Amino acid sequence: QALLRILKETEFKKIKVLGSGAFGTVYKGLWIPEGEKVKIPVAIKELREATSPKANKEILDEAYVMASVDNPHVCRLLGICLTSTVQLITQLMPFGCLLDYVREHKDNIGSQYLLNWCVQIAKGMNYLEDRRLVHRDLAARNVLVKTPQHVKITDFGRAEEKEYHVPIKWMALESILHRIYTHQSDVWSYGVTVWELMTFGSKPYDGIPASEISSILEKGERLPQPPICTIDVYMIMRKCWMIDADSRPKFRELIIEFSKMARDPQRYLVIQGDERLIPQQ
Ligand SMILES: Cc1c(C#Cc2ccc(CN3CCC(CO)CC3)cc2)cc(C(F)F)c2cn([C@@H](C(=O)Nc3nccs3)c3ncn4c3CCC43CC3)nc12
Repeated sequence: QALLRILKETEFKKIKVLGSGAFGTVYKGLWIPEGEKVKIPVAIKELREATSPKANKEILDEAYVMASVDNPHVCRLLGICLTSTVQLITQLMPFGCLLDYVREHKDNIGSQYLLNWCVQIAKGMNYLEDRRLVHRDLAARNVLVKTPQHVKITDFGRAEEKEYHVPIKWMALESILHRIYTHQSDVWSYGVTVWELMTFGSKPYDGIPASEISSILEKGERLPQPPICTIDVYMIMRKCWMIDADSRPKFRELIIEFSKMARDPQRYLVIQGDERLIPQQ
């Protein structure tokens, strides 16, 4: 009944690879916890490199923090297997990452789904703020889909591999200029994440080299208004990208704003075939 289970190899198996990133490879798998009978669908992340006993102490201390993450909109770390290449286990999010989901299902996504994802991501980020955990890499690739109506944040930043140069196009200006990361720099990245959703997974600052992003931000340039977005929604994104971090909304305020929009979603996002979950009025 430990918060973080220390796994043996015999208790789990990899079924199908899902993806590889800068830190490791994720597999869909099955876990029968030692002393139990039930089969639990899991995601298994195997690190890229083998680690020493010393390195593993630093992984473990972080793993206990990730096992303490207990919120409906953030994934919890369930277990660790201290094999030579370490393996990390969560519950499987069977629909994969939200970035791929919105790209693959773009013709069957309405305003209600999009605005409810924005609420849910803000709820999970407000939980991280209450825990004093700065994410440092919020992006649609780091949001997972449990069901089409239920998403969760994962994979905190530990500075899509070609998005890292650090994820410059998601970062607040003060993070680019001085490597300052706070809950308010996570609000900036939340705004970029919302832009990704509202553009069905498009690439931010497409055509701008990463090396020029701080210059264009300093000139006042920002990501453009997505075609589906009313100006009211775009204004919240723009508030997330103000240069003064303390002027940006807080996650608690973003939950209120997106929750109100989610009551009349077709008024805020205009999608062809989406004719005019939080209940709609
Ligand atoms: C990469 C990494 C590491 C690591 C490491 C490393 C160390 C040294 C070296 C050697 N390295 C050599 C080069 C240089 C020399 O100094 C640096 C050191 C190499 C790698 C450690 C931990 C730890 F917390 F468990 C990690 C946790 N995640 C992920 C994770 O487990 N996601 C998964 N998704 C599917 C299933 S689990 C994560 N993040 C947040 N969350 C999660 C899940 C739940 C939740 C939201 C709450 N990711 C981790």
